[PDB]
Amino acid sequence: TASIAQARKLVEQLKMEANIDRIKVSKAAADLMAYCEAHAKEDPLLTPVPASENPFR
Amino acid sequence: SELDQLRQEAEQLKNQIRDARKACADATLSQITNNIDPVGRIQMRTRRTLRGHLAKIYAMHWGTDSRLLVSASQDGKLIIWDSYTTNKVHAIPLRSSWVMTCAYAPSGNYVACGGLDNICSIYNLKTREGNVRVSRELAGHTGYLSCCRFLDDNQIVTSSGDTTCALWDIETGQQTTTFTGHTGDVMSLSLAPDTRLFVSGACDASAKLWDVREGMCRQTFTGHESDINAICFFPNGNAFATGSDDATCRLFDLRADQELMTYSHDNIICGITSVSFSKSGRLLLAGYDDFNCNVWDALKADRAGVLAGHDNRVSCLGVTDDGMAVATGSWDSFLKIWNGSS
Amino acid sequence: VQLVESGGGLVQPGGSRKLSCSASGFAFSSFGMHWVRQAPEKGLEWVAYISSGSGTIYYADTVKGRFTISRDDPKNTLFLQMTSLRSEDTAMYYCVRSIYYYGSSPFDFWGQGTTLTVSAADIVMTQATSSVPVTPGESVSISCRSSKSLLHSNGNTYLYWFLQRPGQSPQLLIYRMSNLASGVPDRFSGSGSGTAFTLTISRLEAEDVGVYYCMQHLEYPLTFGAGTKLEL
Amino acid sequence: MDLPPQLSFGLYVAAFALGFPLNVLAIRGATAHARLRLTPSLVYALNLGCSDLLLTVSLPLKAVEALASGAWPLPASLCPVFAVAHFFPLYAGGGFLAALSAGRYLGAAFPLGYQAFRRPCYSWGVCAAIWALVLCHLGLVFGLEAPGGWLDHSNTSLGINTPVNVCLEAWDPASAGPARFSLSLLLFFLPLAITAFCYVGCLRALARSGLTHRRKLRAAWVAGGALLTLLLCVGPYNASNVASFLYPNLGGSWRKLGLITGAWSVVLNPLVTGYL
Ligand SMILES: CC(C)CCC[C@@H](C)[C@H]1CC[C@H]2[C@@H]3CC=C4C[C@@H](O)CC[C@]4(C)[C@H]3CC[C@]12C
Ligand SMILES: CC/C=C/C/C=C\C/C=C/C/C=C/C/C=C\C/C=C/CCC(=O)O
Repeated sequence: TASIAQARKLVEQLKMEANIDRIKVSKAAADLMAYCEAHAKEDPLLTPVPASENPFR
Repeated sequence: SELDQLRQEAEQLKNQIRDARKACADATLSQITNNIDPVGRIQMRTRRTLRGHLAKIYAMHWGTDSRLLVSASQDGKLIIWDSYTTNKVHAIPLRSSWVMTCAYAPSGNYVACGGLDNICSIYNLKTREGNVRVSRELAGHTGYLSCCRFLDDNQIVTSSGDTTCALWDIETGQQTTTFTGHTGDVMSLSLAPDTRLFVSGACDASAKLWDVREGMCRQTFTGHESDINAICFFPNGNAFATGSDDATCRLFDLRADQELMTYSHDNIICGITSVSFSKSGRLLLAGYDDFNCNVWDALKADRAGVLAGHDNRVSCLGVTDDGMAVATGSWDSFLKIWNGSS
Repeated sequence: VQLVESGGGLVQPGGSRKLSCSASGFAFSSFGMHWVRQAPEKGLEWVAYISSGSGTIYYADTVKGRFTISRDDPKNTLFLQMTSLRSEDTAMYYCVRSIYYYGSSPFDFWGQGTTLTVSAADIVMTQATSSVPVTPGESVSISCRSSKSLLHSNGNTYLYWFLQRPGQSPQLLIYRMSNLASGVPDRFSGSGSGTAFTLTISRLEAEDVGVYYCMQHLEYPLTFGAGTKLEL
Repeated sequence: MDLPPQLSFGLYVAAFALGFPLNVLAIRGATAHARLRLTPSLVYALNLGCSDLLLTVSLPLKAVEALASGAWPLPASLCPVFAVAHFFPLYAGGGFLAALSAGRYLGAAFPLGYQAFRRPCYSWGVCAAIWALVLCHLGLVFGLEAPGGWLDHSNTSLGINTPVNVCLEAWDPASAGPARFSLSLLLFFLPLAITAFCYVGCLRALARSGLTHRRKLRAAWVAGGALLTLLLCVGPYNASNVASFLYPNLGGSWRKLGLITGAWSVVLNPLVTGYL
């Protein structure tokens, strides 16, 4: 029977998935704000570049 | 008997993971970003119009150098554009005119194509003879090719319509790994920035995250109600967005294993066709079926400017490696290059 | 890939000739063709170039109105018509292939060439040294200088460095001063600042010997360098 | 047999009051589909629409002349330019409709063959031929026989005699008759012959195809709009031109009445083109 083997692999999958170092949602949100704030000046779209620098013009 | 108790155990496990996801969600991402300044109105101009195709465009992919893009059309011609000068560097004639995806290798040496022929052909641009010829016709898929991407110059992970994604070896031609677990046709994949992970969207409204080396699905984030017409990764690789056919975008999280925010608005009722992220990840650009392409703030869920001037369904979308430009290819055989300016 | 040329011999001045360049081993119709001459005991000299599909035609001012370059696609053969010869036209004429697109490598392959013996503004390219004694195992810098800055607005400075082996056709080494040609060892390196153009060889071996020619490609007519010769 | 100068002013601005609102949206309706995709029907609608706009601004300049009982209060330098501004669209509009109805017949009689040559570039060339052949033809009849021209040696301007102040209102009947007749036989009647032939060609093919009761119903009207313009607006005006040829003693009031109907093409042409 292939059903038992599939179920065994599936339960092993969730077992190995469960044991992960999970941090709080607030920590991930703060990391996202830090990423989008430090790299804000380096984003051509969020902060438009001067027309001289803009390669497409 | 035996299958009944197995299905009961499966249902109990699904309930367990659902309540675990609910408990681990202390709050939602919408309330957390209620104090950050909004991105504001964003204006994007049609810097270029890469005309030259004689039929609808079905895919595109930006090169690593953020200058060359390859596009595939129902005319059967794989064109590689020089987006800086709108020059057609190569015009590869496909064996089968039906193509639904294309890709540009990270090294830039190879480009991929595939479609209703279930063959993910790979062409070698850099050759001594000076022309472009197919190098390895990867065959073995039962369904149509949907979206195929290259991990490296020897390893390419692909997605077919046979409910199975595959990882191929160009040098040999056989599937190094086969990914199974989807109960519907898979439409698109999105490679992680660090190349260790990759997700895929299927016709069963479920996006699954897989592993290239493990060979088995790791997480099955499931919040959508309709087929995922395309999936895409966050720039940091810790999240992804799944587009869908029910006119809504969802930003899932790898670590949270649950939906973080839902992008929708009343007046849009046309399913998303393609989704891509900006370099900083703040702007989530999606190509809709109402001839538009809305630009949502990935942390606020407010529409910020639209690239409305395209006259037909936006069938493909791509953001440059450096985030300098955004390119959309519609069914009117026009590739338009866009960027933000004041 | 291979280019074979024929039509050499002893011709009285003022006569007519026909130089034929046969192309085999690659897609001729998609490759632009150049003709390069080399006077004996002198440097290379440009003659003419014909674009892919006969679309555009250029000639050097020295041979303008006298010599004409013509490609033939179905028979895969390039042809240089030849008339009104003079004693200065005796040189080693080379058939040169070059394909032009973004990231391409023009001047990548050179034909064997034919010997021609005749009986009886433009960018000026200068090299300070003509013969550099050297021993294997060290680093060699070759100085190339240009009358005007080759750097363009697009960000590409068009350098082309060639190695001419003794009794052999010159071989492309570096194009655009930074991209290494296919089949060339990694030891070769180049640099430039818009006026001072240099080529560096990381370590020396017996094969590194040869006359080195630096090229400009901002605009036509094409002009060659003085010719830096390396000897042991 | 009556035409008060005020009545001519009233009828002329009536075309101005109706032609102007329709023509601007006619090009707007045409340019709306032009950006999307260019097809031969767009080009003939745009060229007819643009030439319609050219005529629309000409009516106020002609209307004031009507109040003056034929006099020309405007500067005499404008009259040669006004000749192009008014008389050219009267003949340019006739040419395009024949070209437009030529496309309809080709589209319906041989549908597979017409898909091969669907490119608008062919349409522009035929329009360019109408652009040039019309401009050349009145260009030749203006240089040769118009007052102040090659035949008329006088202090009068290249396009205007001044017995009492007239913009081509006093061209001698001796030469204008044969001169206008060349306009009638070439620039109107042969386009009318093409349109009449191409209209019955469409109706023959339209019936054979399967439509939702539109084979000889909805299609008949729109395909007949091109012929309706020629026989109703430009017809009576250009019928007077041939009338003065075989009947040189016929009164000129009929031509004056015809010019109103000829100038009435500003209103009804955008109505029957169907691109509003
Ligand atoms: C003998 C006859 C058929 C020859 C006619 C040739 C000339 C008059 C035609 C042929 C191609 C034509 C051009 C084709 C396309 C355009 C673009 C359009 O936006 C304005 C008119 C313009 C610029 C046309 C002008 C007239 C043109 C130059
Ligand atoms: C007003 C806009 C102009 C744009 C450019 C077009 C024209 C250029 C010049 C062309 C020369 C034309 C000359 C002839 C003009 C009209 C003559 C009309 C006579 C009709 C005779 C009659 O029926 O009484």
